[PDB]
Amino acid sequence: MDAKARNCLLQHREALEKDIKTSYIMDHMISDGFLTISEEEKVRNEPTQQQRAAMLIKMILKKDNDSYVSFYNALLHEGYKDLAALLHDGIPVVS
Amino acid sequence: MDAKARNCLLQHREALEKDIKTSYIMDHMISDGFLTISEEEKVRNEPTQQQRAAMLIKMILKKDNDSYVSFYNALLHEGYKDLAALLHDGIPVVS
Amino acid sequence: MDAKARNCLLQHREALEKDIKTSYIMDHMISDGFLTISEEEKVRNEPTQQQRAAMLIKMILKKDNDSYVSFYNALLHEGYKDLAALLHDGIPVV
Amino acid sequence: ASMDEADRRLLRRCRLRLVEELQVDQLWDVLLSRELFRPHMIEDIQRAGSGSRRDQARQLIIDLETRGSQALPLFISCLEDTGQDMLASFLRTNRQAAKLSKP
Amino acid sequence: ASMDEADRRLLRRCRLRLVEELQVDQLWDVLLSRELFRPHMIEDIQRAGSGSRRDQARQLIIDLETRGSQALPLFISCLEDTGQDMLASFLRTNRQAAKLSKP
Amino acid sequence: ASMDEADRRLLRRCRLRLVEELQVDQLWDVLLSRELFRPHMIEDIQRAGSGSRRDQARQLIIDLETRGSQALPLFISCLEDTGQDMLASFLRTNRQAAKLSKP
Repeated sequence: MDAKARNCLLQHREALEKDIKTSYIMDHMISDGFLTISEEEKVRNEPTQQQRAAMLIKMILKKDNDSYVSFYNALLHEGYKDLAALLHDGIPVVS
Repeated sequence: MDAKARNCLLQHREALEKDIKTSYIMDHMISDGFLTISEEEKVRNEPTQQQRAAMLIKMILKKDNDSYVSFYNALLHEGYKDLAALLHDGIPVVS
Repeated sequence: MDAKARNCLLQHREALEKDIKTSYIMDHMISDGFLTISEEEKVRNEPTQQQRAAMLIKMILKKDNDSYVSFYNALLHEGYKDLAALLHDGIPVV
Repeated sequence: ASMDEADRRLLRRCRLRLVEELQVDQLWDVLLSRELFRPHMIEDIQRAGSGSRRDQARQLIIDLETRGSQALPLFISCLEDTGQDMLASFLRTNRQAAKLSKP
Repeated sequence: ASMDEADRRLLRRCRLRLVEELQVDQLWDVLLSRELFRPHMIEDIQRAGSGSRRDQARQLIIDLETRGSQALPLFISCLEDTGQDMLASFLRTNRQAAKLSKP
Repeated sequence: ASMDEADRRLLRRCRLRLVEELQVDQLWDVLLSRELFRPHMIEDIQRAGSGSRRDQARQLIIDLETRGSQALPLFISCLEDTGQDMLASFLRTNRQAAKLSKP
């Protein structure tokens, strides 16, 4: 994705990894279409929560803009209002 | 194993690897006695369903016809009916 | 290492190779001192259990008497009573 | 004949709606009697996650992809059997829609 | 005096039966109190695979082969201690049938 | 900025007790805060062996040998502020005794 967005995610990485429950978010992103069954497997294949979060973000970093937006919308639909707000500035300008 | 069988198995290797779960199949193949504890351990060490299936088939390709048939019936008993149908045409007949 | 010490090792290398779990043994052998992190790494990096066992044994053979003793003691501490007994009549006194 | 890409894609797309609406409370027996899984597999799908309905449903539709070509409509039939006519009709009409459009 | 190949063959041929019927729940304590395994070995076996009864059982009868000559009879005794009489009777019947049949 | 041979000797001499009694659950965050391990290395510690707390501990005390001459005090402190008091006291005592014993 755009370097700006990547920078935003990296700017709030530790902030995300402490609060995010991967299950619901990954449900959303899979529904949107920016997360495969394999990737979901290798994320869910982690024993603790923070590890799953870490892996998930680590994967999103390699993806594109629409992935970032899907992730933001996931955060926003699942009650993570302030984290979504944290990612709001990094949302790629549309065209 | 025979050329026809080996060719069949290769020709359907990826179709197999996308679906099958080694945990289920290997029990049957262990019971039949065409799969060893060591080989089972080598498969189980793999970090993915796909990779485990791949290692399993890699093991089986270096084996005889009986091992192929064991793998086939293992698929059959565990509900993998379609894949069994796929491997069926290349089953070494008895004269 | 010694005469019938190592000869006893070769006498029953099959059972040892196909039974023991190097993970549990190497901890004792490390804590006793007759094994190193490098050798432990060399053994830990093997695909199968029996290969780890075989590597470990290969390394044991090159070592000396007190190493044999510590190997015995590891086997005994970990509950490999049969194998330990099978190794008993091969302990030097040097 | 493994499950075609249209079906897997259809399961992944409405994954949310499935892990939300799907009642698994009665599904198991029908899943067994229509030969989608075997008992120990059902045990696995039930133990998955925390054991909540959502986690169970999720693991179910995740594992469903591996059960062959006709695994999806068979599944739909199960939904029809447990009185989930609504969700079933949704999935069925959407699959029928998907099949009638290509490339 | 390692575990003989007849016993190993026995544990392998009846793998399905074991992993299907075995009740590992009350079995752990008994396994320890007969010194078949050290405690950490038990806790290692308990977390094998998904942690399901089936997986635990599998790893149990796999690692059992390394415990010595009388590992199998001891294990059967464990099965009898926990009240799993059908399975234990099966194992004794086939072990005796096997060792009397040789050659 | 390289660990002494004596400290290595200590981490190997008490390899068993460490592997037995180390609690690595609340340890990660402090380990990263106290800057004892790099995140890459911790990431490898967690994934060593089978994920078993045992072998995680093993790989931890193995990787501890490549963290300088201040590794043991910092680690012991990490033990302290995570409520692992007795282990800390044991390591501290044995270490000081080891220092004092060699002229």
